[PDB]
Amino acid sequence: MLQPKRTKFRKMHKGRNRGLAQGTDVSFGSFGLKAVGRGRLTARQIEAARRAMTRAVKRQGKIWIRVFPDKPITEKPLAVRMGKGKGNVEYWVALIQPGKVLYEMDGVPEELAREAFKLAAAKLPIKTTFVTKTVM
Amino acid sequence: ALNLQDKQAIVAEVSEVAKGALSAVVADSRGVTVDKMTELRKAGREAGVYMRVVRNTLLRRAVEGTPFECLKDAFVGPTLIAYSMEHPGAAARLFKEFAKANAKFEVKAAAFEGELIPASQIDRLATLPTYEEAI
Amino acid sequence: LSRRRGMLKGQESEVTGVKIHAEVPLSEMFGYATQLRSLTKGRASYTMEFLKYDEAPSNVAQAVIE
Amino acid sequence: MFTINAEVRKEQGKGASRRLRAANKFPAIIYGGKEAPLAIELDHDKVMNMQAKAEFYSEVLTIVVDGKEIKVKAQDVQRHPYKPKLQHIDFVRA
Amino acid sequence: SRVAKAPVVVPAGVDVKINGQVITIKGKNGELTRTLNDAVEVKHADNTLTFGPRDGYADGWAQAGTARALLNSMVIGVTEGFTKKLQLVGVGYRAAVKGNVINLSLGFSHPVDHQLPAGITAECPTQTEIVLKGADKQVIGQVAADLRAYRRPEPYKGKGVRYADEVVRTKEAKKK
Amino acid sequence: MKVRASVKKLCRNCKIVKRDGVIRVICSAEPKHKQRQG
Amino acid sequence: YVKLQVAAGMANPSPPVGPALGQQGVNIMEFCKAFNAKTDSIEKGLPIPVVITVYADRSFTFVTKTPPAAVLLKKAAGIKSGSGKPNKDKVGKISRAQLQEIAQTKAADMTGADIEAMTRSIEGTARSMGLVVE
RNA sequence: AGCCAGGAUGUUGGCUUAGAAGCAGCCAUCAUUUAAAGAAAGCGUAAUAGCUCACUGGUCGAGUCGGCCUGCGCGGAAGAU
Ligand SMILES: [Mg+2]
Ligand SMILES: [Mg+2]
Ligand SMILES: [Zn+2]
Repeated sequence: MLQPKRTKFRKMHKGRNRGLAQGTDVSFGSFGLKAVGRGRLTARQIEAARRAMTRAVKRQGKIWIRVFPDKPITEKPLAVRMGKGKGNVEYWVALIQPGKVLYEMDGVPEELAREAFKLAAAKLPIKTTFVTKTVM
Repeated sequence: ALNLQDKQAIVAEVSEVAKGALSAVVADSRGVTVDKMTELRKAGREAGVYMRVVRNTLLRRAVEGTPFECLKDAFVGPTLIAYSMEHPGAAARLFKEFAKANAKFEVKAAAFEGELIPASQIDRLATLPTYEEAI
Repeated sequence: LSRRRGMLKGQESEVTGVKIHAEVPLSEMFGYATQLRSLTKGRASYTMEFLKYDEAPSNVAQAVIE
Repeated sequence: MFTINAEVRKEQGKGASRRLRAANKFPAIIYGGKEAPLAIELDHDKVMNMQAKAEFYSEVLTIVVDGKEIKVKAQDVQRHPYKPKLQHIDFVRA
Repeated sequence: SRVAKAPVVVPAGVDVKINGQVITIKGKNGELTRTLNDAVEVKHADNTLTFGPRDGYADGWAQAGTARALLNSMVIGVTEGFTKKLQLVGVGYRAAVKGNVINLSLGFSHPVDHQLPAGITAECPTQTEIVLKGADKQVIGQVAADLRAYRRPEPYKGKGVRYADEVVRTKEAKKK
Repeated sequence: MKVRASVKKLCRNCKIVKRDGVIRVICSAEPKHKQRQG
Repeated sequence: YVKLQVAAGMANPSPPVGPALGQQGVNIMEFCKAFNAKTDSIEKGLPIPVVITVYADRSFTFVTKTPPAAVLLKKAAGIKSGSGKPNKDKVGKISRAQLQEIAQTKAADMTGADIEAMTRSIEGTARSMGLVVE
């Protein structure tokens, strides 16, 4: 369950999620799961997808998580009225824009890499795709 | 290239073996076990017989260069062409005994360097003598 | 036997049938002849005698409470 | 051995570039050396297949514009963030 | 459709009547009549039949391919016959015929009496098998299917009515 | 029959067929593989 | 119509022998003496395959095969086990010279007429069983 | 596509295992015969057996096989007068 060890502020504004993504290219491994849609990846969703693919690769090769949940999401408790200050932080998400590489792996065959990424993407709330490292 | 060049290669050695061979027998080998065919192949090798099954389309053009264009005529059905180099007939005799022993092994056509001997006349080559008889 | 989690240690055939030797817990071998007859049309028989001890699985040990 | 056909762009700018990308072409630039830079427009599919091969970024490319040939090398490629498409290419005269 | 490319060769002694989409075939076995689809054009060539798609029909070749199969089956049915073999598996199941009517004992509290259609005949060489003879492939297939559906074969012991050509996939029971 | 949103070939002997605008997976080797989309 | 692999000189003891022919309905004593004849004529104490092909018409035929290459090579290397990791452990050493006699022994079983081909096949088996071949 | 054949020999590869014989799992990964046959992609067996597939030959006589973008559709889709 990824989470910032310390933060300068406990809570932050809702903000927006406009624009396209940085970190488009495959930088560490050989294969990658790149997002196509946009949305929020919860720490729970990220760590679940990691488990899903690390069990599929039989602990072979290396896996990199290119995203990190660092935006705290607050939630008011049930049966409370509006106002009286901002709600308490409940979970952390990572804002995602199209073209963002989320996971990366190397040291496994491509055919198995696609299966691992398929099983991982089955756990993700946003559309994804499979990409391979390119030479530019 | 690829399988086409593979056919280009395949036709070459069979054409050259037909050049270097003495007698030719082509027979039907349908419904025969591999463990029975392997014994036929060992027997043929022990007596100087080269027998190979190839595609009929390839083999017509393989034997066009060879003397038996007469043999080329029929080439219908499964075909195991046998080149009786060494004593002229070691293949025909074996094919006759394998026929009565293993049914479905049909002798069909055969070649006596130019004349097309049918299945009813293979006995001439089956009964030929050995070459070293001048003594 | 495998469903009864009994390690099989032998499958000696015979002119009559087949003799099978295994090691199975006493507690889970309870009521075995009925099922044996059901599986073999009542055309089989078994003899059983205590052999040794082994550690019970954690779920069984947790269930055992006094 | 890698040869490409291209045309000199008539209008530069974001709107024109998007017009080309919609029209199945895409722009590229050629610079380097004494000559002034040359903005070119070229088919997307042909270059996509050419770039598919890893050697596209190793050998010397040839570009045919206005019936004359220029020796270049691929310097930088801008790809579509998620779609398998090329946005832009940088060529340096070889 | 390249089944429809292949022509159907009508044999001797068989007449073909074509009235547009409606055709009639008569042979030594019997008579059949069928109304073809409007999207298929049939032509009686020189002692053979040809099929094609009409113009202005999206279906076209598929309909022509279906039509060829139907006419080929009709020709076979009028020249030779169509036969089906049914086998009864069980302790007490038996069958008999009384003139286009099969009486069956299929382990029921009542006898089963099936009345055949017009051009179907049934004979019982034994009490455990049935031979159905006809000219219409679809009709004889339907009759065999109905006879099977009276007592579909049973997965644990094969008890029921099956086809002789049929292989029944059995099963096993561990009796809990 | 398994009525699911996701119907798939569970084995080589499974075949996908559309029958009434409805997708059905039929298996000649295993009844448990028979599925309908719904 | 069956098959077996009774050890040499062990037809008299009937642990799986008696059962096998017992179901078929064949007399053990007659098979025993006949098998024993060949099993004693050869190195006693070795798994020797036998194609006991009794025709259901109360026939009695048997064709003993050459002992398997596995046991031949493991005895030649003086090992009573096998390579768990044929690529890594690779234990038990043999000799190219030692491949010729067993090749001659089993030449009656294979099809190729080349003795070197026979040795290449048995050493292909040797690499599978992880034997140190020079 | 289909249809007719073959689909093998060391060998039951080795380890492990009650059993592991192509098909529990773990390490390879051959040669031989070939037209071709995987130290096996399935089903099946306690294990065998058996039924296949890949592959190859025969037959047939014209096109055929998949992957990528993209348009419009299909199911997913149950409420109360
Ligand atoms: Mg604008
Ligand atoms: Mg098994
Ligand atoms: Zn299935």
